[PDB]
Amino acid sequence: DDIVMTQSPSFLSASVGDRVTITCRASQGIPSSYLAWYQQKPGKAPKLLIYAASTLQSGVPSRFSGSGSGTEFTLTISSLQPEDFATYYCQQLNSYPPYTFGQGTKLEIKRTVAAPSVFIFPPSDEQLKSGTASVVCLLNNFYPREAKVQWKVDNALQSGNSQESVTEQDSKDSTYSLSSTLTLSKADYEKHKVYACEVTHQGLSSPVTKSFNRGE
Amino acid sequence: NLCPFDEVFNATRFASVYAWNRKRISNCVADYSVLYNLAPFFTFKCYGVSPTKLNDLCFTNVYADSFVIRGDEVRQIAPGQTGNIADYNYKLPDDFTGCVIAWNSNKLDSKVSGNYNYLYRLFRKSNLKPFERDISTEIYQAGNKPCNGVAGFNCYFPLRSYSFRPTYGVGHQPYRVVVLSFELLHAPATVCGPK
Amino acid sequence: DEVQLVESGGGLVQPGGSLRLSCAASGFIVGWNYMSWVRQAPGKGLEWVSVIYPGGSTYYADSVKGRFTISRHNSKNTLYLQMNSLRAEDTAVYYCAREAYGMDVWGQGTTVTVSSASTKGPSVFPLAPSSKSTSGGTAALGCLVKDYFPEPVTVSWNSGALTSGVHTFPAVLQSSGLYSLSSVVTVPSSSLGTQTYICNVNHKPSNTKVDKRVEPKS
Repeated sequence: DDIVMTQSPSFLSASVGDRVTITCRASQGIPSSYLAWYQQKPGKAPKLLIYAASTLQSGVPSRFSGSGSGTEFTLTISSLQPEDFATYYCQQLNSYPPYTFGQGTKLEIKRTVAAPSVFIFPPSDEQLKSGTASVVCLLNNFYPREAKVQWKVDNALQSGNSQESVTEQDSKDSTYSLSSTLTLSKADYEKHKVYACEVTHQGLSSPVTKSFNRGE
Repeated sequence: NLCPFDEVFNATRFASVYAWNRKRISNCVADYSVLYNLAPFFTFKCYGVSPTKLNDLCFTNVYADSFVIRGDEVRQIAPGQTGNIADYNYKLPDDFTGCVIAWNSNKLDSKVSGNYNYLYRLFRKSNLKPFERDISTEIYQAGNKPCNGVAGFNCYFPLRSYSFRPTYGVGHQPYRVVVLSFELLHAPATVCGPK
Repeated sequence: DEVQLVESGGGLVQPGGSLRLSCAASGFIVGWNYMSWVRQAPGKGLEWVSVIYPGGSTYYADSVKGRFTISRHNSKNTLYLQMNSLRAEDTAVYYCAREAYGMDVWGQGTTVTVSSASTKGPSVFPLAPSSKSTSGGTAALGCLVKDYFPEPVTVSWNSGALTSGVHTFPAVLQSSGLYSLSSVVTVPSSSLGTQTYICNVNHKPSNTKVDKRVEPKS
């Protein structure tokens, strides 16, 4: 079909001074001249690191290096610097469009495991009078980012009625925080009694459940 | 006698598309029934004439242009097309009357270590007129300031290599192309088929 | 001749509208180069939109086919992308780039938001410190900032006196087309009676400034 580029891994945590390799895999064998590697930091435009899959763009530090041919190409930082923590996209510029990109690899900071501090919040009475109910579960200051939040309402696993958000890695302790909001109508909210969010994370030996009952 | 079709079709060395080869053909009998070599991906399409009963017509002259492109680019060798090869390497007229014959040559032009001998033109300021041949290698001036024959920022070599390896996808495998152009003027018809 | 691309023209439109982005270049000449438009949707990756060759030929992504037109004015040395029949999925930051050996010159980016939603100020609801027991002496409170459009909003705490322990989460785009955000802060439990906590929320487009005080419930 099309020429698809797949980046492994999507997320990767390293420490300053580490050797880092990001892999870009193409759906079909392509000329090595096609590949370019780009670096992008939040709020800023992408920066060209490597083209021709191996040739170093001018002004780029020598620690960056690209290699590969066929269906597998890699980009490497010999000694990872604090300024190198960003997102890296691989690209193919071939003789006839479309120009296809990889999904990008986010490079984050490596720290010790930290379980989240879990909180739940019943909807405010202010909101309940507006006719909608927002139940908020907060997972605070955890590492690594991978965590699962399970909403249960009267022990019924809730699906499709919740969105969640994660912060950027903390500047000071390099942790993540997660906020999850379960949204119901006031009518539906009053139809049930027990509301709970169950948190699974590496730092917790068991899932942790925080809950309240409608009506204290 | 017979037209030297094997001289240009079964030829050993083909040309880079930017330097596409032209073989003028006159004063011979043309057998078209032999142009099917049963190569892997045989393309044979004509414009202004039917491929059958082609040994039935006569022309004043016939031009055989030959080159090598990448497998995807065989679509560009056609009237009214835009792209890499059509714009800057080989342009067919909108009223082209002839035939285009292409075939996969992964077995000939691909080396596992990669073949960079074949070239194509990447940089050009304007489109080619039909049947134009640009063989210039002057450094492309993409900026306001002159290059003076030095590659660099805003200064690029106008050609790039094809990088043919056997394991690449068919889209990127080398293809050998011959375009036969049928010229007929108010002059004796020197190229004929039987009858 | 400090090489750069400067982009403009992006903004807010309802679906079906038109918008003409421009990208003025210095350092090279746009009519002589391969020029590309690439967009990136929020929280997503880079997507190629369109390209114009030095010789003239233009190519577009399947997604924009028949709706977008790339062009350039040589005298002003400017690239242009005209967008017609705009849709919500076109919402992205749009960059222009020059491509010779990879794309080496990238513009700043201009933001396109396409939405049928009206500009609405947020409603700020409190997330009270837990009615039930504590986690050893640390409590968490916050503000839910619901049903606003468009981005951005600013959340400070106690008019700025409270900075540490604060987390303002990235907004989620609800299925209603509006944004919902959450700003939490962790405090000593002991302060829950004597210390007063207010979240200050500002939405520039809706001209909204709301201070909501968060207190223990009942």
